[PDB]
Amino acid sequence: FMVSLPRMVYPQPKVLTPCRKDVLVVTPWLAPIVWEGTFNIDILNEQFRLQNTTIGLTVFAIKKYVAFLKLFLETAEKHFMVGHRVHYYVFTDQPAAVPRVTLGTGRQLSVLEVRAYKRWQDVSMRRMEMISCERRFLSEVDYLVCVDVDMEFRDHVGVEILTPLFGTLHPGFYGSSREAFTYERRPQSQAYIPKDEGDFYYMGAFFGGSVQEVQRLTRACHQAMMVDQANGIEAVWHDESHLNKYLLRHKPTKVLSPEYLWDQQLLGWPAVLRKLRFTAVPKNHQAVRNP
Ligand SMILES: O=c1ccn([C@@H]2O[C@H](COP(=O)(O)OP(=O)(O)O)[C@@H](O)[C@H]2O)c(=O)[nH]1
Ligand SMILES: OC[C@H]1O[C@@H](O)[C@H](O)[C@@H](O)[C@H]1O
Ligand SMILES: [Mn+2]
Repeated sequence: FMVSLPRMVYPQPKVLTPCRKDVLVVTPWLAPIVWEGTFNIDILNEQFRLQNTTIGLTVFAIKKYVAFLKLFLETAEKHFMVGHRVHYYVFTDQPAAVPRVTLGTGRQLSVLEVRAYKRWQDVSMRRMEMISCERRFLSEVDYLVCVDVDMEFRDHVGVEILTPLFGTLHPGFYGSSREAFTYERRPQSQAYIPKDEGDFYYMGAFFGGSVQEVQRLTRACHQAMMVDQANGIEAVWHDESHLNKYLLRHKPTKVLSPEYLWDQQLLGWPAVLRKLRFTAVPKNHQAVRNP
């Protein structure tokens, strides 16, 4: 049950004036696509604080990737869900390498030790299995957000993203035709998507939803990965290929714009992005992924 919102004074929405004319702000299945200028964060904060919403954030920091945790967590403290209850779940093979970051009130961090796989591909792929400790999240949070660690927050990421199931537009493909999307194209893989199908190319680095929908997604992607393994096939882009297949067949109830997953080194700061909220930290793939 949801109580009434309080009286609030804010600018009237104008029906014959769009917030954004340059971009698509709603998908064909009537899910909002979240860009700056489409939301009044004061209305949304009130809605979600009246539900006493708790947001869980999962992040994996395996082997050398523990080096990314200090910046990831300190910038999350400045920009992620501030004002709301937040539970960070840091999955790592080195609990003593987790930095001691100072947290604001109402925010907590749990360290979950897990095994380290040798291949960076398996480390990345096995997050779906790892996420899918399930009774724990149902008791502790309302929503789960699942992100890469080699990242930093630079601007607001808040309750405008929350919904039963979201994906994020990959910053390399948001202007691309679907034939150019790097979906898995071999019919032998569970992740296969034909050239004439696909709405968007979603990023594996940022998805989330309610706990129920995230466990559905991560269980289905892990099951599909295990089928591929038994068939001796590994999808072209690993968990991201499976996430794409799942979100094609189970449409997300919001889509985040690429404000929410950007790489300023590779892609700069285009005019269509009013804010760069969550961005890649430069790294050397070969060095950081191997001993
Ligand atoms: O040795 C590794 C390789 C990957 N990861 C995790 O898997 C995510 C995805 O891999 P990565 O960021 O390397 O993929 P990219 O964004 O470079 O495609 C990382 O953010 C970490 O959360 C990790 O912890 N240790
Ligand atoms: O083509 C898809 C790939 O695009 C790259 O930019 C990215 O680093 C990979 O993680 C994968 O998303
Ligand atoms: Mn990454």
